[PDB]
Amino acid sequence: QTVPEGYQLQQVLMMSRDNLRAPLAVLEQSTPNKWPEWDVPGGQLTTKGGVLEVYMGHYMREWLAEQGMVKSGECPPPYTVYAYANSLQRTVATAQFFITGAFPGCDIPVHHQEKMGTMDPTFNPVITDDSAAFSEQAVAAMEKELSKLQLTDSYQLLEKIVNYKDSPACKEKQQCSLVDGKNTFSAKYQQEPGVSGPLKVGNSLVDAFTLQYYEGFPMDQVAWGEIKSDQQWKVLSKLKNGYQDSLFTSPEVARNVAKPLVSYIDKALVTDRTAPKITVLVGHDSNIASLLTALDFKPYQLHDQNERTPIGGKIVFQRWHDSKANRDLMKIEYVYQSAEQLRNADALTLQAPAQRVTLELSGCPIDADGFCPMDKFDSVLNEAV
Amino acid sequence: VPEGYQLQQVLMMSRDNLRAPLANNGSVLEQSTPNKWPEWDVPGGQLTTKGGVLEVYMGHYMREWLAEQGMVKSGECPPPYTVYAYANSLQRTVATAQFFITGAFPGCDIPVHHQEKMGTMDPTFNPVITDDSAAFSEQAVAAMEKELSKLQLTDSYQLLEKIVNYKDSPACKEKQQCSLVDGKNTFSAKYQQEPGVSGPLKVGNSLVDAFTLQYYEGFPMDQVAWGEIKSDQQWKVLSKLKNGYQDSLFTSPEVARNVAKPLVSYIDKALVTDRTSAPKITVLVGHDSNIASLLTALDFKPYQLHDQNERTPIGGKIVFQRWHDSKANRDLMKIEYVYQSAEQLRNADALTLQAPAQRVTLELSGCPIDADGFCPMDKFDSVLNEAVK
Ligand SMILES: [Zn+2]
Repeated sequence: QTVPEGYQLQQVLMMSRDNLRAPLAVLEQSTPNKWPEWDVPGGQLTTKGGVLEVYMGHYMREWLAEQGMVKSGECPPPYTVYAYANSLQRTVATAQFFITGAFPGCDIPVHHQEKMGTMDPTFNPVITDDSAAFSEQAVAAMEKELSKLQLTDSYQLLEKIVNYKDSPACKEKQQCSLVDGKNTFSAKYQQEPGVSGPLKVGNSLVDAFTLQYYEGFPMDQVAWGEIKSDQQWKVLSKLKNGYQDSLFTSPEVARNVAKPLVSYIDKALVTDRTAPKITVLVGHDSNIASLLTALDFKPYQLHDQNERTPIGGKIVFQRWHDSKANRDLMKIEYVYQSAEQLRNADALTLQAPAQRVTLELSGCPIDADGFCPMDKFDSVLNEAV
Repeated sequence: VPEGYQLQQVLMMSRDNLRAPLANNGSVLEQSTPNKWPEWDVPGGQLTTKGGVLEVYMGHYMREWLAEQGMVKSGECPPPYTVYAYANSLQRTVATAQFFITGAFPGCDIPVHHQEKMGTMDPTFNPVITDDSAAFSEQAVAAMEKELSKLQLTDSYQLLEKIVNYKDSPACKEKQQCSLVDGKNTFSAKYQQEPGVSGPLKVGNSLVDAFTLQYYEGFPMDQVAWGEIKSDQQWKVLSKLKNGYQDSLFTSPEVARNVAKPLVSYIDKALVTDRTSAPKITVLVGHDSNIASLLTALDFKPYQLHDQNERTPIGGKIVFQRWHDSKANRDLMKIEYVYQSAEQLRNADALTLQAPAQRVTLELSGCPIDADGFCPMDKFDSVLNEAVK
């Protein structure tokens, strides 16, 4: 929040993911209960998700205006803001809501490749190394990452919540447990790192419950009212976070699958002394997770949030101009909404701000004010490519 | 919807959503009271973020309703030239259109059309007088004075003076006007300008409009008119000024039929056409003046919105619907006012088919409505073609 004297914000790039969506229904076979209905088809952005993106867009507009990047009440000059989303409905819609919330009444288009419904290679977290050595090390890293996690209590709580014993996947079986199930990881070329087993089942169930919570469903219709404490949410979130960490937090997988994004960021921020002053990239949680590991971010902890890359969350890269020393500096923040802010659709203003956490690259150590030298930042980006 | 009816074309007449009041130093709002107006997150005259959110909810509801009637396939973007969005070239109207379109068709490439000169009025949405004859100006002012004479606003003026502390206001400290009950109103009906009024009518309308917008924005109750509005009857008494302001300016048939002539002309062209590659869904975003003049020009029957103290509310939209009777091979017209209640506006409630927006079936005097809210298409175009003439 503190800006040293003489510092002028010059450039900003935001790495974002799709907002609150309808789950793509594992969900039916894992429970006898009836899942509550959604207003939108599965995989599409919900109206609440668009509203949450609008609020975040307005806050980002207020913050940018406070730092002199754009003038509040006037549309920025043409080509000042560049919005780029993956060619999926939820990513394009997320970008549209954010841009309209940030610059209502301006003519700022959301760029995307023509083939809608297909992944854009820039946002496609697929493996591009076809060598056998890569796949062996990648799978080993995923299993090593999963080995650190203790998910037995999470599986037990999930089985109790969904009544797993009476589910279609359990009939004809005397004992039916996800605790003893085996997880098999995959690291195939031109495909995303995946996993089969109880990890995927638990991730899908807890993700569905998380989306129900943020959507604003009555509490008795969120996991059928079975989640009764914050600790239970924390125990269940281990499954979602463990799924994400195993697949995209291993450094071997992350440096390969996130290569197009790091290349785009290095091109758009470092070797871009030309022009886009505000860049908004709308991808997926996988892109953010792999990017965080690829750039060797230090570990961080979000407040009032049990996810690592939650909806509405954005990684804001900020190039600042130190006027006294005539040098550029880099400051990176995670600007996100708390669980309460998401569920309640709280308005975000400078007085009632979104949550902010200063991030740090292992290669770009931050000072007491969260800034690090721009040359070390470009060095890290060039070493990652 | 009777069996065999297929919705073929839809035009929605809308206004700008919740905006920030213009309360600078020289403003009517500042001069009318000594109290401090609560500050807004947006510059004056700009659309508020909550207002955009309200349009988003209304946009999603309209998408759900349109899908329910088979106009568009839910979750899929309509063909390119299917949706045409056209707004007045102002920030609040264009932003309102952008929020509605994104809420209705998230992820589609549907642009909001507007003339290039932003900050200036679009002739289609500009309710200015296009008749330069003096006789027209004479009759226009006479009709406005006659319409206002019918209204009883004494209790409204007194309550407003008490609420705003008008006696200690700048408009009385330095301008020598100090009462809204005894104040004089002067109407204007000049060529190439909007019908206007000066006096307590304009002051009261601006003050009550600010209080209503404060309510919809979600300000704490003590910051809505400084906490002085304490009952729904007081809201009704204050709303009398706003309704009287709108009626005096735009309920004269001559003035309304003239200032709204470009808008009625567009609606008649965009609705009666069954042409190839024509837009099936039209969204026109103007101002409450446009809706008021349109209501009088087409000779709408009186209507009552419920759970709403306004006649042309912020979120409300007039949805013209051309339906095709497949059994009888005839076209029919059904007009509805789709709006949000005051609670829905203030609370920013989501609008779904399960929890819908408010709907009221409207009726044209020249197109009598049947038991199902439909009227024949030929009578509707007849009314429209006579109004454009
Ligand atoms: Zn570089």
